[PDB]
Amino acid sequence: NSKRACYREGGECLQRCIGLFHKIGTCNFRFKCCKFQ
Repeated sequence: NSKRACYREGGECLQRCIGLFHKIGTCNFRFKCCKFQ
């Protein structure tokens, strides 16, 4: 699928995801999907 559910991935929603946090997609609204490692 072109897009995936960020909720199923269990990522975090940040208002200003920084480079340190990789971006997987976007959140529900006013938030982006990123992952911390």
